[PDB]
Amino acid sequence: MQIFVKTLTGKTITLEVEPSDTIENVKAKIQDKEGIPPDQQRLIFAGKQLEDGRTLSDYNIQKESTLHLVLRLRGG
Amino acid sequence: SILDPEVLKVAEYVYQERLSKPYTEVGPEWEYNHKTPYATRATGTGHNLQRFITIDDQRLHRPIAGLAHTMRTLFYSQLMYEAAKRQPHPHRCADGRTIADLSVQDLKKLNIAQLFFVAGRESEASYGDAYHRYHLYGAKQFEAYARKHLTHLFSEKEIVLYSRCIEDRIGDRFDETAEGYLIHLSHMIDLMRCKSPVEVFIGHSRGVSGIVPTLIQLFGREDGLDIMHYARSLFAATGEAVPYISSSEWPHLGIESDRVERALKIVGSLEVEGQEADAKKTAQAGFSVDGCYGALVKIDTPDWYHQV
Repeated sequence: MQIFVKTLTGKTITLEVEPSDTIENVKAKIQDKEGIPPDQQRLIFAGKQLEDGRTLSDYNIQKESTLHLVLRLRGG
Repeated sequence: SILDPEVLKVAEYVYQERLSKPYTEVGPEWEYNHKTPYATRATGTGHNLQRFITIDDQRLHRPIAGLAHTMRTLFYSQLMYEAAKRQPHPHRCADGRTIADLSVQDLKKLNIAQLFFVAGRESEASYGDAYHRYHLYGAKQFEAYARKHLTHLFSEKEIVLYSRCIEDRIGDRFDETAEGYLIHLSHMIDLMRCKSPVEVFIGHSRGVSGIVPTLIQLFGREDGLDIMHYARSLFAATGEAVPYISSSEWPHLGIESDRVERALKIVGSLEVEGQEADAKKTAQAGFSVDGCYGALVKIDTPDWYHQV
């Protein structure tokens, strides 16, 4: 499915994912597309933070869902 | 918008001993996996998150819990002091005082305490066990320094007091004291730099209001949104990525439209664009107290703010 990844400033991408896809898996995907290292990404959905072991289906994340990325500095 | 030189001298020592120093609870031994929860020294996520960034091949350690975050809260506690005084009936804490009752001396003591609030971090780890351990370290770092150099300013009752605030004990109220209330409310504003609009405007549960609703409920919509725009100007001044705001997007963030409409009746409409992080401003803020302080004093406080 598609899910939206927005920085707090508002720069947005989509990803093609599957609901049982770990956040570590999706952080690896966000690096493949954008060059942002996993541990420079703090991910948030429905006002909770997202965890590396858990799945999208453990947060109820469905098609065209917006997650929120906290990025301090591009290239930092 | 002016801080006592004895406050900045305490922030000089803190930056050298704690905020400059790397994150030491990190690496493989502090990784976490729920599935194997006690296969590591970590009992929860977050130990390896944003440990440093690189500006001109220089490390900016604990960037999100660093010098710019720590010193921005002092300006917020100095603004809310006047904001509280404008209220007929400011919130009255468990000790029986309001922030408005605080004198100019207590605020200088409260500013010195705010410096060690997150200074005891060893990582971005956020689970209560890491959070309460790190707050305990910052508290003991305060106690030692305060007992040794600041007896001319603090009484032994006040070190006990301010250490208890920084600790944020399990079984102490939010506003248990008018100093700790304000220290929390200062810490809180600055969360705007790392939180989704939900936790900022909707609140992260049905109970909890949301950061800006808190500023509006306590200080009024006018004073309450002045305080928010100033927090976001101070983000800009310290090279932080200023978030955008959009009341049109709140319905599509996976919440029940009760808590959106509640936030919409309270916040009102807010549309306002975000601004992108600057390596140069961030580094100026992050690597010296002089550069942090200088970058932040330049920024206009609202029209009603007149320091005593």
